[PDB]
Amino acid sequence: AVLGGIYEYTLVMNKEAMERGDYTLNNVHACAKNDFKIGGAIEEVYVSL
Amino acid sequence: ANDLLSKVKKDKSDSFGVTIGIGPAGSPLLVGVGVSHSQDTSFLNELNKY
Repeated sequence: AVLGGIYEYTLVMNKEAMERGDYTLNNVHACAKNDFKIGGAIEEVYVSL
Repeated sequence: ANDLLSKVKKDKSDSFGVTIGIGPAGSPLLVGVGVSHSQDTSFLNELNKY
């Protein structure tokens, strides 16, 4: 028989990572314009609107 | 660790006006018409979670 003994050691490591990203944008512009003018003159009646 | 965020804003604007002028002459006459309108809308919403 041999007299040696036992000496041991161990180590374990772990790591995890995660990232999430979400972005959105919406922009709508609406513009409407009109111009209407009428003219009437006779001689006697005058019409305008 | 978790993070949640949401911030939204809404804006709306509208305006219109009508003007009418009618007058017969020949006995001069005058008629005036004025119309005005304006509309504004604003919305704000913000959410945050951790």
